[PDB]
Amino acid sequence: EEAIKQTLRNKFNYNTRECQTINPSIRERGVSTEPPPSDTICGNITQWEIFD
Amino acid sequence: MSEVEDTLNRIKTHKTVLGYLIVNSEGGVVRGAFKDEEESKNIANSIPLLTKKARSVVRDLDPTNDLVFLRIQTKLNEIMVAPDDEFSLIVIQTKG
Repeated sequence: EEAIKQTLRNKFNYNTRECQTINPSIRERGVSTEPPPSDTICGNITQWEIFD
Repeated sequence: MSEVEDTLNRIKTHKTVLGYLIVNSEGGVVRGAFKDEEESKNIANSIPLLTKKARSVVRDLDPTNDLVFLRIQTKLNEIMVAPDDEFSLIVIQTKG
């Protein structure tokens, strides 16, 4: 009765497919964002320097 | 010439005058004829800033009208400055 079961499972009564999904490879990256440099400016304005 | 270099010699020799000092437009000493150097170095740095600050005073009120001659008067001393674009002449005269 054991052989008859093994005899019941065929190649054309139990095919055996393989299937995987396409997985992207993991990757570890660094990104440092530093804003534009900020420069001190000193200006004086007097009535003469405008007129000059 | 005898005429600038003589007149400058004449005002120095003149009685009750401590010394005449020429300042360059860039706050530099061309000629400095005082007794002690500390006073001459101090006058070379300090006074031409007062004259530039005092030029901006007369200029604000009327920007056509430029400084021709500045005279301060202290308790013991007088300080007289004749500014020009190329050079500035400074003197210290004790009050009579």
